[PDB]
Amino acid sequence: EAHIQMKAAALKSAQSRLFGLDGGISTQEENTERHTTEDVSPSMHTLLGVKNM
Amino acid sequence: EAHIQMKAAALKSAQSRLFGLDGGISTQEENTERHTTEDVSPSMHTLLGVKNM
Repeated sequence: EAHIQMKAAALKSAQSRLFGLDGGISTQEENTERHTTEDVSPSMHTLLGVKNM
Repeated sequence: EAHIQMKAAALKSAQSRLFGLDGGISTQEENTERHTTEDVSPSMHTLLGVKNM
């Protein structure tokens, strides 16, 4: 009885977690898009439908 | 995908020309006109209707 009470008092209410933080860090997608000197910006190739006035 | 992006970036917007400068250089007409000692000038034969005063 003493050992059981000691074990119960030591363990308390310790929740058991089956997993931790996943090791897969990359949550985005690889950017396979090309970059060329013809681009108007590092994020865009052309401004196709844009109309100035 | 990597090969397609590489090809697209390398080709860019290269316009394809079906023709180059034409090899036919002579754009004028052959001068079949004669030249004679009777001519008043290398470019003219007579001054027919010219009236002096």
